[PDB]
Amino acid sequence: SMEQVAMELRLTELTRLLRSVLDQLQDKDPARIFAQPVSLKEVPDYLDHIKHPMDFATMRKRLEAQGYKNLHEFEEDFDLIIDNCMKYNARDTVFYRAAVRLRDQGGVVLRQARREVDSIG
Repeated sequence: SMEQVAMELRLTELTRLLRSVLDQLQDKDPARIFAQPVSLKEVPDYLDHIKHPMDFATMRKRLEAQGYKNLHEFEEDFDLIIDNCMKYNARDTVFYRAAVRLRDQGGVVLRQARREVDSIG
């Protein structure tokens, strides 16, 4: 049906936007602290601490399978990256302080993206 095709054109354009948003967010992490999942081999207790791990690569996998239906969903995953990091790591560590910086810098990008999604439907 043509109704189905139209929803699919909208999902694809959402996805195109979200890829730009993801690359913008990932540029605020030049150190690449958040690029890949936490290694269970290198932090073996991690899953006792954090119930929903998240990282940029896992977001990108989901993005390329058009698995984000709206921006709320993508925002939820981004926030997990930040929030997991601020719980596991103490306040005086390089990791916590990188999350805080990514939150503040990403918060700008996501403030405009919310306007572009409303504005472009």
